[PDB]
Amino acid sequence: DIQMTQSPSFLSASVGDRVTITCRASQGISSYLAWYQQKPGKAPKLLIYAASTLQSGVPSRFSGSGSGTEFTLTISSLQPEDFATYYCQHLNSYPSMYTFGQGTKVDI
Amino acid sequence: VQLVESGGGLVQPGGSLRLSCAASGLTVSSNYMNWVRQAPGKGLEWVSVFYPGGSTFYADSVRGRFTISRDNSKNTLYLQMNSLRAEDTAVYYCARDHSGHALDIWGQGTMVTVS
Amino acid sequence: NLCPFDEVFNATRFASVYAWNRKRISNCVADYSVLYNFAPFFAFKCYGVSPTKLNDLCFTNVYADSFVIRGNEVSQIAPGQTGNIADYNYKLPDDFTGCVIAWNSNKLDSKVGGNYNYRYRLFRKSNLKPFERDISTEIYQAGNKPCNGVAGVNCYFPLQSYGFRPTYGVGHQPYRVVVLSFETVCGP
Repeated sequence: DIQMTQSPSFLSASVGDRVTITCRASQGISSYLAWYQQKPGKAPKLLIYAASTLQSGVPSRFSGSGSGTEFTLTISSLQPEDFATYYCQHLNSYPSMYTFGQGTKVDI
Repeated sequence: VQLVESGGGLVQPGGSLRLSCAASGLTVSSNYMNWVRQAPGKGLEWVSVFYPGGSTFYADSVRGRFTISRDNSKNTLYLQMNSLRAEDTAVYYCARDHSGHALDIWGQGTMVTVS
Repeated sequence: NLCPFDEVFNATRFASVYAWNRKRISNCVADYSVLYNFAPFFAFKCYGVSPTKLNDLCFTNVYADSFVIRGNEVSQIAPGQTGNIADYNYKLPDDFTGCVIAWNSNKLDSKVGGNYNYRYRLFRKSNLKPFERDISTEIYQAGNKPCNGVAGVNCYFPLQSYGFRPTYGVGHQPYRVVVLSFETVCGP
């Protein structure tokens, strides 16, 4: 079994600067990990999947690259609409399957 | 593709509810479909999964009381629950899996509270 | 005439699970004791037969199916069972008479920075009948809309690539599994 945890938890980031998020996986990990964005009171939408694949409709503003245990995502632009929450996952073996781990919060 | 979900409301402890996942654009009998739970002000959790074949895997916390079903006649996905006060107090989501790990088409949540 | 169990086990390169090799070992002396002496094992299990009493038995056909599976997915190779590998790549029968051999290969099978060669069938319309194989690379169809050749959206390439690197955990490490189905072949 593996446990997914995120270090930043709450953060404070201004419009001018960028934000970097990291989530760790115990006992190693494959290359399959997805990042989600969930504005409060809205169903979350896929943002980045697999190894920095990027998705149609997701702006090129977002880019999340990593390998092995250390995984991270970074936002380059000024974040006009201040984003709210972000999550990790990774599909597993029979008993656990989808593991999301602790959430993350970023704001002004 | 849209995944509109119905059902919900309030059910007393020990009661029962069913939720239907209406999908127009993708075949329920051909894609990995699953149920995702989110208690208010907390992270997300995984409930069920339903392969193209006659297979189904449940999480430990929702095993034996939660049953999933698929009907190709209405092209919809159903989840049957026999609720408990702390087992079901969350919004429920319906999703599809593209590459075996990523859930893209997330439907609107349905509030299912117990009291 | 010793059976070619030496050739099956020490293959330099195995195949992916979706296209699994098969060898009809017939008309030779088995001598199953060679397995333990040379290759250490991870999950040596037998159904319907016994390991020690394997040599003093006679069979007409002893098959041999070989592939490479993730470590945490080796357990799906067993009678019945449901999963990504068992249901859609290689399904063993219920009344199964044979042995399943699994041993780690992270020392050799793992590559320097990528082993995208190995693939498994993520998408299939229905489960496999026991002891079957599908090597079709046609684009899968999701949704009532007709599916064109290009994958794009709502059409997927079925096969998905393993990621093998030496730093990965024991769960995601490569494994080698050989299944010897049973059915002249009498060991010494």
